Amino acid sequence: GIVHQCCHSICSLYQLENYCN
Amino acid sequence: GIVHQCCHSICSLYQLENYCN
Amino acid sequence: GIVHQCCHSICSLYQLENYCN
Amino acid sequence: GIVHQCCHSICSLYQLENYCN
Amino acid sequence: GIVHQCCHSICSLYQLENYCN
Amino acid sequence: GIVHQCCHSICSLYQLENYCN
Amino acid sequence: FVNQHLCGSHLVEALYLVCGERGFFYTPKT
Amino acid sequence: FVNQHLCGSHLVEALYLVCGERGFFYTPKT
Amino acid sequence: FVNQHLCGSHLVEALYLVCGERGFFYTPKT
Amino acid sequence: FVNQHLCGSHLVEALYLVCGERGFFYTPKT
Amino acid sequence: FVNQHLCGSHLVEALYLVCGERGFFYTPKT
Amino acid sequence: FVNQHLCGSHLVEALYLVCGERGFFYTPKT
Ligand SMILES: [Cl-]
Ligand SMILES: [Cl-]
Ligand SMILES: [Cl-]
Ligand SMILES: [Cl-]
Ligand SMILES: [Zn+2]
Ligand SMILES: [Zn+2]
Ligand SMILES: [Zn+2]
Ligand SMILES: [Zn+2]
Ligand SMILES: [Zn+2]
Repeated sequence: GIVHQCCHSICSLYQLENYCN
Repeated sequence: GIVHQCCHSICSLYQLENYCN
Repeated sequence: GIVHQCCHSICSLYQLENYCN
Repeated sequence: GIVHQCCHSICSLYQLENYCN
Repeated sequence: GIVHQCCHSICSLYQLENYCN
Repeated sequence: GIVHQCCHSICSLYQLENYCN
Repeated sequence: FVNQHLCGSHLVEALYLVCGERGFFYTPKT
Repeated sequence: FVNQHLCGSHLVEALYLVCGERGFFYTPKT
Repeated sequence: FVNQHLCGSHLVEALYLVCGERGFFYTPKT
Repeated sequence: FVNQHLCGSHLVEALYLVCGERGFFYTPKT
Repeated sequence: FVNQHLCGSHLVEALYLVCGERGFFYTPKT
Repeated sequence: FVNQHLCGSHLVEALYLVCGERGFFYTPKT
């Protein structure tokens, strides 16, 4: 999940893009 | 969409909840 | 106080409503 | 209210402080 | 400035990056 | 750096003013 | 609850709050 | 860390939305 | 300090910052 | 502390900006 | 990425996100 | 947790308000 990956370690804009529809 | 319903127009809390899973 | 209750545990919108005037 | 003083009009830092406890 | 380029006008991600160090 | 000082201890508006240009 | 136009990231934070554990879906140009 | 100070920021933004016209008082103390 | 119209949650975050430990009161429709 | 709940708030605001017209689903679970 | 006017603190949060570790400079009245 | 990354977000929003026309540089490093 986005919370488990991005709240544990910093997710860059590029990494966050994976969670877009 | 939610943008036209709640940003362009005003949404009550109930209407905002329509976008909850 | 709102800080001691809501920063210790998550307060839902309903719980936050108690702190409104 | 503060909304008309600082949102409708512009408030200086000093005027914003009028709403501090 | 960035305000007139991205707030007054619309900036693409690339243009926003012009303000990165 | 602003992160090391202000994320360790709370920086007031007055303290944050040091990091302005 | 506030009775104002909710736009941009403000509409997203409202959904975040309002929906809580239910989660939400933000699809603007649907 | 400043966990309390940051949480406070979210709290007041949430009260803004939840309380609406009712307004609210934020006393970091007590 | 910024010299712009402060509205919605932006006015609340400004009060949060500006008032600090003093706390503040947000009552719009007074 | 509510570290997870606060982080979530930033995450959804970041998705708003990153996803744009594409929209996104936020499921605090999973 | 979002395609809207970015103003006030919204432009700053966008720079924060977009620039990442690179950092950024916000100088409006240049 | 990402305590530093989240704090940074609040810091830049606070600098936006505090600095105003003066602008500011945000270097997560140093
Ligand atoms: Cl319309
Ligand atoms: Cl007016
Ligand atoms: Cl212009
Ligand atoms: Cl936070
Ligand atoms: Zn419309
Ligand atoms: Zn007015
Ligand atoms: Zn202009
Ligand atoms: Zn935060
Ligand atoms: Zn805004």
